[PDB]
Amino acid sequence: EQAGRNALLSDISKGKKLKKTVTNDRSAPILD
Amino acid sequence: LKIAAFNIRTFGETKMSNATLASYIVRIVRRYDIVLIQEVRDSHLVAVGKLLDYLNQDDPNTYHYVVSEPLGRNSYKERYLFLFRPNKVSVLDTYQYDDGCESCGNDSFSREPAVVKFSSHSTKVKEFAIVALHSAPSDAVAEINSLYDVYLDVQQKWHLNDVMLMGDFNADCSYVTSSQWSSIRLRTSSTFQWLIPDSADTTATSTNCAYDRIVVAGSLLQSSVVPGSAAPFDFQAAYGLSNEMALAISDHYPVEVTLT
Amino acid sequence: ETTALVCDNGSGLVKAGFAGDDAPRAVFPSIVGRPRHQGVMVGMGQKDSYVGDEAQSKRGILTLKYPIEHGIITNWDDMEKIWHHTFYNELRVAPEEHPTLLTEAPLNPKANREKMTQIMFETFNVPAMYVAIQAVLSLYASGRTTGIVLDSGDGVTHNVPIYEGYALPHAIMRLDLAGRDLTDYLMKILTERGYSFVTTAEREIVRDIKEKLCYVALDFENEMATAASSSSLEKSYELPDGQVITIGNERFRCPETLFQPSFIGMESAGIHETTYNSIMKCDIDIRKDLYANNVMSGGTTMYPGIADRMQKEITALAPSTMKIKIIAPPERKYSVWIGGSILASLSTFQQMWITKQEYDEAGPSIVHRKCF
Ligand SMILES: *[C@@H]1O[C@H](CO)[C@@H](O[C@@H]2O[C@H](CO)[C@@H](O[C@@H]3O[C@H](CO)[C@@H](O)[C@H](O)[C@@H]3O)[C@H](O)[C@H]2NC(C)=O)[C@H](O)[C@H]1NC(C)=O
Ligand SMILES: Nc1ncnc2c1ncn2[C@@H]1O[C@H](COP(=O)(O)OP(=O)(O)OP(=O)(O)O)[C@@H](O)[C@H]1O
Ligand SMILES: [Ca+2]
Ligand SMILES: [Ca+2]
Ligand SMILES: [Mg+2]
Repeated sequence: EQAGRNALLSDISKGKKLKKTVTNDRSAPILD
Repeated sequence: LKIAAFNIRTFGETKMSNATLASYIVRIVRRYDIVLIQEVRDSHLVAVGKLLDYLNQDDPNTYHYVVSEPLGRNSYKERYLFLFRPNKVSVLDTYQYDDGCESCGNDSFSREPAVVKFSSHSTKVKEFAIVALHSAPSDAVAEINSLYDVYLDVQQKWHLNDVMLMGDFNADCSYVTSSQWSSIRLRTSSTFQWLIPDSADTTATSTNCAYDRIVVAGSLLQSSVVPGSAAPFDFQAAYGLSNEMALAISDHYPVEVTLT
Repeated sequence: ETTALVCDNGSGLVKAGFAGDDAPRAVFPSIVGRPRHQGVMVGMGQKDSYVGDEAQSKRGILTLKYPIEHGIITNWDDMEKIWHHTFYNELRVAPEEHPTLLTEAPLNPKANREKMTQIMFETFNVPAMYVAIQAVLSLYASGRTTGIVLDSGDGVTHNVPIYEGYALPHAIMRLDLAGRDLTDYLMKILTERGYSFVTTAEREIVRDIKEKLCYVALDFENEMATAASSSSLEKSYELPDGQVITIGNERFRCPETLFQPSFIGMESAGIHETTYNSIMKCDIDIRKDLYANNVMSGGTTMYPGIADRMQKEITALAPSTMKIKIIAPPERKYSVWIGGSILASLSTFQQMWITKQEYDEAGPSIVHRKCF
């Protein structure tokens, strides 16, 4: 129910630029 | 102390899932206080796990292990596996030959040698190393010759002269011709004594090849070898196998030696 | 500058990194292994346990445990090992100096949310933490606050209606079928045509074929007809050893399971039908907005064609004239994480963290009021 929730929801609507990040993805199958 | 080196053709999940063949592999391993298994094609270590499951199903400390990552110049890869009885010896340290720099071990070897330092209380040698090598058949002369450099590396890192170099060296037939022995420092230097001779047949196949070897350096270690104990172990004769069954186990015999 | 952490715990994969970033720094298996035997890797010292990518690749000499089943945490000692590996090894950071956002499955039991909080504060000693519902975060990532998420991962698939930022518990649907079942079913149908996949590597290969060659037919029965009368849908796939196998209708029969769970003996409604049933359990007013805002997230929505198929399926179900829109963003494998990174780096959020100070006073059950 918190204070400043609407402003939060408004900011989620506006969207946000996020920063370039190289993922260390270790989910790929190991194929032999 | 019974020590052995054994190229088990494509040792992997399929092979160890086969109760019969597992059976024979276990019996064979059980002969030894230390055994080097080569040609481990076991991407997630499942086959290594099964074998150990069998070796330890009674006493959980019958055998301990040293295992390498998958190794190979290209996309075809193998592991080295050391199995050893902790009651008979102890592993003090281990490393992978790297030639001083990350990918630099691949400069001499397709499968950069694993090196194990053991402690042994029941033998004249109290400490020795074992260097494992399964050479690339087409570069066998250079790789066996490069082993001389591995020995220098060991000497420098562990200040230790007692070193056993062993495994499927591919050291014979069309891959090492007799005239090429004069160019392998490992053979021409008096520091090394060659226990499996050129005359030995170490293949389970039609060929007559001393492919698998055991070389020892250091007076102490040398003087600990039981005279005449080094031989290939023909498991087809030993277990009364048809040849078909022998070949389904491996196309090599273990080569073994005994220290005292 | 004090940066917040974002950690999305899943049945198959942990996704972890820093708020403010466009993607996780780390994705690894949600797994913990203890060695079944005594020994070392060459060059290494002896280890009591492995986590993540290392556990997966050494599984054969280990005993594995998956602390997260169907999205819910069931094993705490092991979850603890995973979060530790996450901070210290993967993200290389000290927990005691980062706020941390954690995610939970929908319908997560309260006691669960509390134990999560308690560990964060009393074990890892974080300065502040928060817990958000996954479906909701991936809604957020798509820039919206009302709508309906279809989240399909490795063990579990949910439909989560969201209104003004709040999930609607009463209308949530859970379907117990996801990536793993899909992998198994491909393995089953590849075998049915004579191929063999029994090694660990060989099972891993099936997953690879799934992730690279599978798709959803816009019309399953027409696709069956085409494959029955032309090679136009055949696809070569090359194994490690370099020999080649062909994959025909298995490419789209595999994922069709999502729409027809009977393909694997289940009696469920398919994801199109559960999506529609969920919207229809909702307030009459909010339904237009749910239909126009159907967001898809999770690894199991990565199938080429899936959005189009959903589009068509929903239109056939819904009122003749309802505006329908499926949002299937290309980064959707990691939408949950991404929405977490947005939420936790927003200015207007910096007041909503639960602090160490608040937890000390109120206790673990403060996580209900403060994580509205
Ligand atoms: C485990 O490994 C062994 C060794 O390869 C396998 O045994 C071999 O494979 C089959 C056994 O069914 C044999 O081939 C057969 O030959 C007989 C000849 O009488 C024939 O009747 C069959 O139609 C078939 O072609 C082979 O001879 C046999 N033994 C060898 C090669 O020494 C075994 O099958 C493997 N798998 C297990 C036991 O699960
Ligand atoms: N391109 C792709 N196509 C189809 N499936 C994929 C693709 N990439 C990943 N997957 C599947 O997604 C699953 C993992 O998805 P995800 O990481 O979204 O779920 P999770 O968070 O681990 O588990 P859950 O959400 O069920 O608790 C795996 O089964 C994987 O094979
Ligand atoms: Ca022979
Ligand atoms: Ca998930
Ligand atoms: Mg000879």
